[PDB]
Amino acid sequence: AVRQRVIPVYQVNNLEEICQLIIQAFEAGVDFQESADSFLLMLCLHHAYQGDYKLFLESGAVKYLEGHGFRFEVKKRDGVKRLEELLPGKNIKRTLAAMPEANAGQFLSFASLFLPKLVVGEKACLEKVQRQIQVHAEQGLIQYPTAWQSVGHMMVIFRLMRTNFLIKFLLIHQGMHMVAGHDANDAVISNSVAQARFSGLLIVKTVLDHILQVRLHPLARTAKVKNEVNSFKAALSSLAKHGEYAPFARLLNLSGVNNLEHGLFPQLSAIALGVATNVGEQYQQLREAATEA
Repeated sequence: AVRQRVIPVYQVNNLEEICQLIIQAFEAGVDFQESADSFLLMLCLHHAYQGDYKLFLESGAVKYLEGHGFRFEVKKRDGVKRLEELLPGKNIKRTLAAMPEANAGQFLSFASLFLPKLVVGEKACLEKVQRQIQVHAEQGLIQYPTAWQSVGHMMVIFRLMRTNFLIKFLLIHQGMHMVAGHDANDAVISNSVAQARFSGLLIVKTVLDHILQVRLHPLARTAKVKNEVNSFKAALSSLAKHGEYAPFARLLNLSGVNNLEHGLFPQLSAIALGVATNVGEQYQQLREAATEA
């Protein structure tokens, strides 16, 4: 973890125009490889920071990433009219060269719809997106282009979200840190991020909600389940290190999250099921209940 992930930050006077090209390319499923991060960042820069590079670079998003394995490199690029001109191989330039209804905010809010069920699989995730689109449409909150509501387009964005850390991180951060009087796209993003809390971490949510009482639920005090309580406590201690991102650890593939796999805790899960029918703070609460047992 000594070596950093380096992300070029392309500074253009063209940003809205370049974002339209970026959106067009992602829709066509262009495989940007190592450059995808840089182009997704530019969308976030335009939408969340009103194109203000200085404020983006001193933002809490960037401060966190710089402290956790990333380095950002500003490259000033005057006179760019085509994405090809920002590419730092062979076939991507051809694809972009062949390039002949929305905006960056819309692209990002649509992408955020994939967060709540991303880790559950394509079928479940796409069904969730379709239902959410109809909810937002009925509340009059947002409407997406005709082209984006095909199963085919959703499969493209699903794969983009599944594989790209930075866009998930920036959406999640945005969802927790909006500027006053936020717009419809930000409302959708913040809603998506709220829905995504503890996605892929069912055992954490349910243990903290149903087994925590503070003491452990009486069924979680037996010596038979003591191995599971100890294992959970250790795993939760490590999760708490991720601070406000802990509920999203499975979404963001953060360290130590494999230790919280559901299957690793059958006895606690069974207890939680019987009952039902920040993270740093709750770890301290769990520490307290455990010690008492």
